[PDB]
Amino acid sequence: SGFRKMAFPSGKVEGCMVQVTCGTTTLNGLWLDDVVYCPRHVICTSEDMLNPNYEDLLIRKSNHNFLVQAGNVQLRVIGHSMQNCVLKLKVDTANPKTPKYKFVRIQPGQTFSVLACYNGSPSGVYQCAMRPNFTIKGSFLNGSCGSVGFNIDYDCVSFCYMHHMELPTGVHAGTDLEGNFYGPFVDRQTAQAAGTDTTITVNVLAWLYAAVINGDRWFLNRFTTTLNDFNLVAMKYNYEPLTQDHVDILGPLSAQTGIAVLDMCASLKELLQNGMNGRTILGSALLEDEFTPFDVVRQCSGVT
Amino acid sequence: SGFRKMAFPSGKVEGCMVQVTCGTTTLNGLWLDDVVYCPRHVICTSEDMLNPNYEDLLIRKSNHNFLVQAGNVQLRVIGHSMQNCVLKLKVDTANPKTPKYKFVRIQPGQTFSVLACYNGSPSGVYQCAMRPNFTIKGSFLNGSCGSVGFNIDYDCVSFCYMHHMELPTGVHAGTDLEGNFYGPFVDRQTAQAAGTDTTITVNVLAWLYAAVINGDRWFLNRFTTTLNDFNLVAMKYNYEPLTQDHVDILGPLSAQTGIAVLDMCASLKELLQNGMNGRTILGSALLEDEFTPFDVVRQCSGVT
Ligand SMILES: O[C@@H](Cc1cccc(Cl)c1)Cn1cncn1
Ligand SMILES: O[C@@H](Cc1cccc(Cl)c1)Cn1cncn1
Repeated sequence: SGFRKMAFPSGKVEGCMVQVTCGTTTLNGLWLDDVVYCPRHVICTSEDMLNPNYEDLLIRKSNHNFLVQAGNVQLRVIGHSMQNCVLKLKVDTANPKTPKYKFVRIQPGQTFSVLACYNGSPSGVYQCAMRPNFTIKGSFLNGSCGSVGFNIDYDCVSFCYMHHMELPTGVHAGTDLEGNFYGPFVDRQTAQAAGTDTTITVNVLAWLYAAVINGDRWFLNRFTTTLNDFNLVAMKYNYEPLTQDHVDILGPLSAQTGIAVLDMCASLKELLQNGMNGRTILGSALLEDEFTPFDVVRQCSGVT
Repeated sequence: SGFRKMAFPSGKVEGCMVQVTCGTTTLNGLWLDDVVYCPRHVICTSEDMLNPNYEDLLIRKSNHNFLVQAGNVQLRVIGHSMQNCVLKLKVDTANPKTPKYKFVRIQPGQTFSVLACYNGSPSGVYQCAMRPNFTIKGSFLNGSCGSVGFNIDYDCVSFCYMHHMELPTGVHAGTDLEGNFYGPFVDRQTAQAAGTDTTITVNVLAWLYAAVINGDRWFLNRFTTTLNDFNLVAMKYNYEPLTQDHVDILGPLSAQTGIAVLDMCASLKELLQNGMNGRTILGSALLEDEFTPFDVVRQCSGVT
């Protein structure tokens, strides 16, 4: 029992972190097989970041200008190429610590672990969700660029995020491992609008199921609702509309607890309309949306 | 910017996890050098756990009864001994993945990362505090015994906790790596009183400093207080009394923000007496006490 905001064990990812320096700029790179992936803005100076012409800036760079160090070991760069907003530096040595891995583009509302790094050195690991507006609310300081987000399925690391930028609002933006930004963001020092965000309804319901499993039941009521009625309330409170696909994904939790998904929706409707009345759920005084139904099942069954 | 409940990178600890089986019971062990540490209750059956005579149960066990497996590798046990509530199984092979490490007994109110494991396999990592009453509010299911808590200082892992038990209240209890329980707990299936818990005042103030650093400032007011006056409020609200030693540890945060410790205490006094008024601080709707002043500085400066 007990329910915590748990990150995946980061060991397999720590083994891939390297420091990449180009000119005056140092950030983090991900060394998988004989390729090092890093944000393309490693080739910029401060004057370049207003509106960088990345193609022109990269043309002034040669393989020997990219300094890649994996702690002690210096990697020899034998090729470089830009793919979207990432650079791929081919090195002459395959990383001996390369785990089984995939590159995946996660959907908004999905969660992942971030291994925050500085100068190629891991500093901490935390779990977070990709917001519906494609930002993440992380903990990143200057130098954290190139830190990655990931999930693990037994022995396979699915890398889903590489950190690029902090928006003037303090929220974070980055790309998949092919260098495509999540959301409308561009890698420029420019004020950029993040869309209107919403609360991830399916995750809040998954979390209410985790609360019932772990003994927090005070919010359960004698009511039920419909998808239509619940969605009117979700609309008023800036929650994502609930679909049958979300109800379907909650099936295992519904079956385990015996609480029909629409009955949990009526508990969620009452919490939205009434608040928590100074009480808590799993140590939180607000409705938590950073646990997916999969995260709840995984944690409640002890998956390794 | 951004502030998250961050755990240490778990890689160095994942390399030490093993599975230990004795009879019908399997739990986790920590393999450091040529010794495997695990909870002594690995030698019990369900009938034994009401009031185990550990000395007698261990006398029926030989080195060959302790099955230690590090994933694929089977360790040969050449010695066994009980120290307090832990067993030390001497093995014939030093763990090649043994990091630089120390065994430390942490103080109540200090924080650490837990690597939750099942059958010797890491499942997740989360940060938590040792409550003032020596319990931890973790996420542990049956089979998680032997999972450890730790901190890292550059390349040194200080192991501070080994998980043993879940109390009937759903809170968790364990020992230091010498097998001494934190708190009054015994390793028996018996209802056991945890002391009255309090909120870790110094940590809440550290967290209010992290909030000001990261842009959440709404709670700052035009007031100040004294240690005596603040401690009357801390008393009413079951907060730990604040001492000059706590004010001293907050010195760096006070210097960085320019907010005198007693002025932050007046903000904390007003939040205790008035609540949050439906607002949040660093994404929380309650006063967070799981970040020490050291954790706040480390996170706000990007220490690796
Ligand atoms: O925002 C980053 C620098 C930068 C500026 C503008 C655009 C880009 Cl792609 C990068 C630094 N940073 C990342 N997390 C916290 N700080
Ligand atoms: O409580 C543990 C079993 C047990 C019972 C009684 C005493 C002891 Cl020392 C061990 C199982 N467990 C640990 N975390 C979650 N579940």
